[PDB]
Amino acid sequence: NPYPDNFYVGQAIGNGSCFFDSFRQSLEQQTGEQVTAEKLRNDCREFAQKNPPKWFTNAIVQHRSETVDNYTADIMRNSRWGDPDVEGRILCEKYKVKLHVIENQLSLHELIDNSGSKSAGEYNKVDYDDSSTVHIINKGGLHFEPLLDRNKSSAKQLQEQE
Repeated sequence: NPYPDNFYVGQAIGNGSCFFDSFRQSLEQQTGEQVTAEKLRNDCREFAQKNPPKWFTNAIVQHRSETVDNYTADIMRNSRWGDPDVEGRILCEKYKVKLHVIENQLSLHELIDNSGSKSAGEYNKVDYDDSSTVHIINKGGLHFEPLLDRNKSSAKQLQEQE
C-alpha cells in the first residue's frame, strides 16, 4: 500500500540480524552487489575502528574510547540488532546508496544517506526507479524486512515468496 504495486515485502532472517539481512537483499537486487549479513556487521566494526567521525561517537555515547571499543565487539553479535540511523548510515556511506525505510506509526517514509536521516519530503521524495536507493520496511521496534521489486526478482524467488 505505501509503495508501488510491483514491490512486495520479502523475508529476513530472525536471529537478530534482520536489519542487515533486509539491507543485503535490497542491495543485491538493486545493484548486484552481494554482501553477507556478517560482512555488513564487519563493515560497521571497521567503521568504528577507523577514526570514526563525531556523528557516530555522539550517537552511541575518555568514556568515548571504551564505548567505541565495546561497540566493535558488540556489533559482531547477532544479539545486537541493527539500527538504520547508525548502521544504516555507515552502510550507505560504504556502498554509496540511500536507504529508504517505510515506518509504521499510517506509513512514514524516511531516507538515510551518508549524511544522516530525514523524512521524505518535497525535496527528498522517495524514488522507486533509482538503483542507488535500497528499501526496507519497519513494522515496529527494530524489526525489518526487505522491500523487493517483482520486476527484478527471478520466477523462482517469486514462487518462494508465494
